[PDB]
Amino acid sequence: DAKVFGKCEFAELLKRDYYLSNDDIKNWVCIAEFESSFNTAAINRNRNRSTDYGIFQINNKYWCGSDYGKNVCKIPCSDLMSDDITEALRCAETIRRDTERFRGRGKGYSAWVAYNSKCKNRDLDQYMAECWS
Repeated sequence: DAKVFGKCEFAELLKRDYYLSNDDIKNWVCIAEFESSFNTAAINRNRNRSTDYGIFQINNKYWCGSDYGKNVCKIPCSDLMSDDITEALRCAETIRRDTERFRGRGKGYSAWVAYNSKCKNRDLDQYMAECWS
């Protein structure tokens, strides 16, 4: 069985193992909830022949996979579908970094459909209250 995190378990992991800031954490937890229900083996085969991979549903058209589209994260997409989230996180931070680059300061997370609909402009301190309270 592929890893499915609890929300607070996922929050505590990003803090304990990756020393992420609260701002980073509240944003990644929210994005993971609504992209994949924190399921590391979540995968979605789209109509456009592309695939979304892992807890951050990263798309093989731009971000992973030598054989299809581009490979900006320079990683096989399988590496983003793992019990261990290191490469998922490393690649999400690159997606956030590049998006911010082209879109403008503080717009990094707008690369995610879940971010735009469920997380942007929300009080993610309230959202995290059940974990941080």
